[PDB]
Amino acid sequence: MVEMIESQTLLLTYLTIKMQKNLFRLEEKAERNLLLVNDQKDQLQETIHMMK
Amino acid sequence: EIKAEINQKSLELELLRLEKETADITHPLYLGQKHQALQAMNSHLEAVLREK
Repeated sequence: MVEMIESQTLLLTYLTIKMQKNLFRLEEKAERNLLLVNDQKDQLQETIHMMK
Repeated sequence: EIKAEINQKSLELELLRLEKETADITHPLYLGQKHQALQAMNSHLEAVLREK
C-alpha cells in the first residue's frame, strides 16, 4: 500500500509538471498576442483623436 | 486609456483658448455690451432727429 500511494503521488506530480511547462508557454505567448493587439489599439485610438 | 483622458482634455483646453481670445468679437456678453452702447446712442439720435 505504501508503494501504491507513492505511485499515485508520482502520477499526480508528473501531470502537474507536464501541465505547468505547457501552460506557462501558452500564457507567455497569450500576453504577447494581447500586447501585439494593444499596439494596434493605441495608434488607431490616437489617430482617431487627431481626426476628432 | 490614460492617453484618451490626456488628449480629450488637451482639445477642451485648445477650444477654450480660442474662445478666450476671440471673446470680444464672438462672445454674447461683450457683443451685448457693444449692442447696448449703440442702442443708447440710437435712443439719443432718434430723439435729436425728432427734436431738431
